Parts: sequence; C-alpha cells; structure tokens
Amino acid sequence: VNFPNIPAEGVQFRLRARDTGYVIYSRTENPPLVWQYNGPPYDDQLFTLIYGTGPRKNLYAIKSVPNGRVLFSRTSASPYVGNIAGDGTYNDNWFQFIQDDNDPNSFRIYNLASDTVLYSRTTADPKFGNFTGAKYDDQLWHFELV
Amino acid sequence: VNFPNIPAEGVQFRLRARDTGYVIYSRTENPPLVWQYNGPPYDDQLFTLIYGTGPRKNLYAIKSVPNGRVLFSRTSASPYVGNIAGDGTYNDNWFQFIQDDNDPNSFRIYNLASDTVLYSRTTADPKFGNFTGAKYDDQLWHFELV
Repeated sequence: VNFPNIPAEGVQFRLRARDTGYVIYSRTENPPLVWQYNGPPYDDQLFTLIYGTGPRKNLYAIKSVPNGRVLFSRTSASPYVGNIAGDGTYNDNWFQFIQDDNDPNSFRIYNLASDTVLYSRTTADPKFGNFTGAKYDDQLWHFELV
Repeated sequence: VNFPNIPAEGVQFRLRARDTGYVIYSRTENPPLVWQYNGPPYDDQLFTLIYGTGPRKNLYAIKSVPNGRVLFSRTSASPYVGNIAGDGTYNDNWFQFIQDDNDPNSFRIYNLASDTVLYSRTTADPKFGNFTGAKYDDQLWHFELV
C-alpha cells in the first residue's frame, strides 16, 4: 500500500528514521555525499519530491533543497546510495513510498530499479545503505515536515 | 523482493492461485473476459511475459497466448481487471511479481499504476479481482510452466 501521507510537490521535509532517529543528508562535498546523521538541523537534510507521472505514477524523485540533486539507490556500483543532478534523469532516481503493514505512520523508501529499500541502523556497517531482503524496523522512515 | 524465478520471455505458463488452485483466463468473448477458473486446460489460460525496460524495469506485461491481449488492473472504472490489445500501451498494463516474505515459492501480482494486487477466493463477490490493502494468502500465485 502506498504511503497515504506523501508531501505535495514543493513541500520541504527531512527524512527521519523511526527507530534510530537519524536523518538522511545529501551534499556535494566530503564523501559520503549521501548518508545518515545524528545531530543538529542542517540544510543538506532538506528535501522536496518531484512527482512521477505516466509510467512513473506512484514514484517520486527526492530532491535536495540546497543543491538540487536527486537521490539514487543502486546495486551496480559504489556508492550504492548517492545523489546526482538532472531532476530524475535516471531510472534509479525513482522511489516508491510503501506504507508499513503494521505502523501506518511509517514507510519504506523503495527503489523500483534496484529492488532495494533504504535503512538506518547503529551497529552493523554500513550503518546507512540500501537492502534487498526481509522487512526490518530499521527500514522505517517518516516525512518530518519543516 | 522481486520473485526470483520469473519466466523468460517466450515461455508459456498458467497463473495458478496457491490456495484456491484456480487459474486466470483471458479471453475475448463472454464477460467476464478475465477471471478465475477451476476446470480443464484451455489455451485462454496461457500467458507469456513482455519484460519492461527503461522506466518499466522490474515490471512485466502479461500477454495472452491465443489472443495477444495484455492484462490490466485498475481502479478508475469497471471492469477493474481485464484485457486489452497492444504490448502494454497503457500504464496499468505493467505488473511487478513480488515474492511473499513467508512462502518463498509464491508471489503477488502487483500493479504499480493502481497500487493493487490480484486475488482469488471462493467466498465473497467478486471472487476474483484486485485489492489495495493488507497481505492475505488469497493473493498468492504460482507460475505453472506448460
């Protein structure tokens, strides 16, 4: 089931993991350019969505407020999760927000191209990344409106 | 997780529901034109897949062997599940085969355009159809190679 409370285009938010409470950042210098962060609010944690239409209905690109790059999530080469210019030029820039089957206020950030979800955890490296497999709580996210 | 054993293009199969044991048919006369059936093998139960590429990577159109129509699954207007000419001209012609997380030998037939899965049951009308909501065993299918 698609998440029923996806922000409108233009609406700013952070992506905060339910369990760790960490947020995603997306920046242009100092790799890793996309990772998780536990600390104060900074601009590179801010996103809006580009809504897919036509064949991309129910998919979205996740676009950085300060730098305009969109996220990607792939398994073909490193970095697996990253950012790129182009407003969703690449197929692996397109994400589905899939409501959790138990917690209606959380969702997984699912990539159709790579069949992966994003996760945030505290112990096992890599502590942020993408994953194809079973459902775990560390895959659950919130849109934190700002 | 995408079902790991999706038939090659050109390979014929029936779509058989795990629990009811019914198969899907897709025909051109006698509505309903797409429905479930418990009976002898007929050619209108045979399908092959068209593999999506580009924005349709990991999606598939489900094409009738005898009549060439592809399935659709929609919520805009009746019939909700049906067939139509072409090789997936329409966005609701494109399906994802999503492995069940508990029974690795079964999958759901998921439509990205309509956010629905196909189901087969013996109880309430409509006994075959599409559905947006919780996961149930009546949504589980097999590819039956012929």
